[PDB]
Amino acid sequence: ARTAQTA
Amino acid sequence: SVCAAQNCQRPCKDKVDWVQCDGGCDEWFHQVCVGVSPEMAENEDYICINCA
Ligand SMILES: [Zn+2]
Ligand SMILES: [Zn+2]
Repeated sequence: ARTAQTA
Repeated sequence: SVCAAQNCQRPCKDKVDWVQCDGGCDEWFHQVCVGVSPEMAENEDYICINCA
């Protein structure tokens, strides 16, 4: 699905 | 960081992996908090517990 990476 | 899981385990580190529900609610979850792997994330759909 829609993924995201937060830094 | 807090996600939409019932028990968001408050992942506190640099670089956090997120995934969004397809089942309707369209809310975001920490991948860790829902126990899914990046491959499962990018290759198939995710229905959260409420949208299941
Ligand atoms: Zn979380
Ligand atoms: Zn959902």
